Amino acid sequence: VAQGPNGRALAESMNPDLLSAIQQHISIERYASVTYLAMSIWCAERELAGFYQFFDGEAKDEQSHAVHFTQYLIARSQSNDLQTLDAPRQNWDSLASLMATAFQMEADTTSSIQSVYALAERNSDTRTTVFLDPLIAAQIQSEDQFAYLLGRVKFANGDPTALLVIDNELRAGQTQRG
Amino acid sequence: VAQGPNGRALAESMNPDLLSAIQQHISIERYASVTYLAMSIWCAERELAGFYQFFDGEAKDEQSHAVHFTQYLIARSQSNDLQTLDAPRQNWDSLASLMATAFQMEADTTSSIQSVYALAERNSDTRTTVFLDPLIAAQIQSEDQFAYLLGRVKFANGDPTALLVIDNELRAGQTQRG
Amino acid sequence: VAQGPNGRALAESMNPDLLSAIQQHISIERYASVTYLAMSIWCAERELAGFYQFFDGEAKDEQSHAVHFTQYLIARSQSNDLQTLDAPRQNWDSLASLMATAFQMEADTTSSIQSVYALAERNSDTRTTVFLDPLIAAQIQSEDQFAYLLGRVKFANGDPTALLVIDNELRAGQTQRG
Amino acid sequence: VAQGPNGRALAESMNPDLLSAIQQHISIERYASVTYLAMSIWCAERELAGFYQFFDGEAKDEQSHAVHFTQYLIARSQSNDLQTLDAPRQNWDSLASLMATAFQMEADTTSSIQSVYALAERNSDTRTTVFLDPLIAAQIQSEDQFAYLLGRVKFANGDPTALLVIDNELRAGQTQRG
Ligand SMILES: [Cl-]
Ligand SMILES: [Cl-]
Ligand SMILES: [Cl-]
Ligand SMILES: [Cl-]
Ligand SMILES: [Cl-]
Ligand SMILES: [Cl-]
Ligand SMILES: [Cl-]
Ligand SMILES: [Cl-]
Ligand SMILES: [Fe+3]
Ligand SMILES: [Fe+3]
Ligand SMILES: [Fe+3]
Ligand SMILES: [Fe+3]
Ligand SMILES: [Fe+3]
Ligand SMILES: [Fe+3]
Ligand SMILES: [Fe+3]
Ligand SMILES: [Fe+3]
Ligand SMILES: [Fe+3]
Ligand code: NA
Ligand code: NA
Ligand code: NA
Ligand code: NA
Repeated sequence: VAQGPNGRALAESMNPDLLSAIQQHISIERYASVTYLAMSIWCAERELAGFYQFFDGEAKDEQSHAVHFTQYLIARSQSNDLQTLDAPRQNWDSLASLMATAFQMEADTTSSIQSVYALAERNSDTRTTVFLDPLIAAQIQSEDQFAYLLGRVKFANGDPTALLVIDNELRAGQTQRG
Repeated sequence: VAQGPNGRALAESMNPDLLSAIQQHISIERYASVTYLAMSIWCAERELAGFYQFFDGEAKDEQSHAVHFTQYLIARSQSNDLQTLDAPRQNWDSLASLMATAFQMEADTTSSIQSVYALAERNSDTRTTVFLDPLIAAQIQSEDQFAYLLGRVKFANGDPTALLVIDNELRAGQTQRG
Repeated sequence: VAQGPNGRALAESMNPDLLSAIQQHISIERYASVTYLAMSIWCAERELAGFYQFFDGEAKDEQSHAVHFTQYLIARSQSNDLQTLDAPRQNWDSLASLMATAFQMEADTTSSIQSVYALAERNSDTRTTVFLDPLIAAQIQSEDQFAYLLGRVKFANGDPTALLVIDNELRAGQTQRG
Repeated sequence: VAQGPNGRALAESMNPDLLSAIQQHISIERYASVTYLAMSIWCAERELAGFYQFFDGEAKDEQSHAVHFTQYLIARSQSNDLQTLDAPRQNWDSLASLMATAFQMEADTTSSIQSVYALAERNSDTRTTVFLDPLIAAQIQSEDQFAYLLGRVKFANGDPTALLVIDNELRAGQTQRG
């Protein structure tokens, strides 16, 4: 039995380029987390309590995704390399602009997973594609959800009354088409 | 064993300037109470039932704070001196203006506590600073809450539709960021 | 009513040096979080599942502390400034060495709070000292706990048998003197 | 409607090389089963009751996997061909050596699935890749688990005291990092 780079027994070696791609993706998940924290704060500063609660939870969930990836590297006997984390964006001129950035963040998270996926396929790493499959499925749901929240906020067309109604929807947990 | 000014056994004497400051602060709490009663009436007169219910409860809570201070003076064997109470402000041109006065009242209540606190520290009265600590903590929460209600009302920008939505939030007990 | 730097109604202005100190402390909490994540991974890589579970939870708790501070700045109508986050330490020669770093991290977290506390006192910011008081109390408990875990691991004196026993204690939730 | 090789209605023909690969893989699952039975006996002979119970269950689970594959061939209207089964390895000089063989058996089971998977992809057999996906996911978990048990036994470094502690973990059902 061979030992993997992290010292554990090695079921199958991993291409170093794929390993690097996964380590970078963990940073993307962590960056999504702190981005959603910054968004939660921006909303709290404007008394948009439902949006604050929503993004506070999204921040925690993205962190959980990052940890989920660290556990996969452990399971593959690969080294983790937790990286320096950039500061998030923190300023927006409107809730619609914030929601556009949020949607882009979600879509960019999927693109990162897709890039890891393509590298795993090039390397015939079926463990990794199988690991990623349910994460892509979750991303479809999150993209659908963020398109819903962004589209609903855009429909409000900057009317504070409409934004208060939507804020109350989010506080109540009404965050998807359902 | 010595007797304190109110006749009870005296654990430790209190500086008369500090005593006067606490008696004055009790009046501030009582004045906040009747101010919130006046605000509850103003809201009721305009059918803002959720704001009426909110301020009706705040009036009762501020009175409870006043009584809490009277009990501390009893516990310190100090005399209470219930003072003449000014009439509250009773007229506002808008709910936003009323909420600004409410926020100021809350902040001024904290300033009064802070002034008592500084005098207690100058007099090395650790019982009093310890007594006040949780009241300051409660004030932070109340200031955060009143900034939320004021900011949400200002966001409404005088639109009756938005103010009805917020009124219904308060009736439902949705009075904080959460 | 004045507006604070984050746009909300301002109960009382905050010294910019104190604000900067709180923003820096939030980074310390976030850095403790990612440090404990790195420690959880190191333990998982060596099959120390109880230590992995312990530090996984500590990472989540430190993040919660960071968010708690961001909410205080919101409550004070002060701007948040989420900073770039350094990469954590990730390599240790032994569990005893890891636990020494963990204890130091906990003690350094308290020192950071103490530094903010002293600045608040210099500025007569009683809201901030009151906010910090229960966090210092929690730090005493965490320092006591980490001294217990470190001391118990050192008592094991590198014997794998003893470290397996302690690992099982942590998995069972036996993490303090009790 | 066409009839498949096993006589049932045929949804889509299967490449004979892929069929042979699946039939061979069923033998690999059956061989893993009897290997884990032999390991359970080796442990029972040395009073390692927790390891005996663990491998007794693994033997049953691997047999269930074999049957699961036989049901897939039935579902595809393909013939099953249950093969002669080699005798398992039965002798080891130490528990660490046994656990190394167990880890290798688990990794080799995954390699067999991976080989079937690659053949299905070459043949555009999407039913088979979909069938195998959750089995690969289960293999990741089993490899992580066996790396944990092997690594924990190696950490014991042949100390009977440590091996008794781990034996008791397994008897209690503590068989993974968790
Ligand atoms: Cl908007
Ligand atoms: Cl951006
Ligand atoms: Cl208004
Ligand atoms: Cl006034
Ligand atoms: Cl050690
Ligand atoms: Cl260090
Ligand atoms: Cl051994
Ligand atoms: Cl062998
Ligand atoms: Fe994510
Ligand atoms: Fe996401
Ligand atoms: Fe009060
Ligand atoms: Fe008050
Ligand atoms: Fe206290
Ligand atoms: Fe902390
Ligand atoms: Fe800590
Ligand atoms: Fe199997
Ligand atoms: Fe298996
Ligand atoms: Na409107
Ligand atoms: Na309207
Ligand atoms: Na021992
Ligand atoms: Na021993």
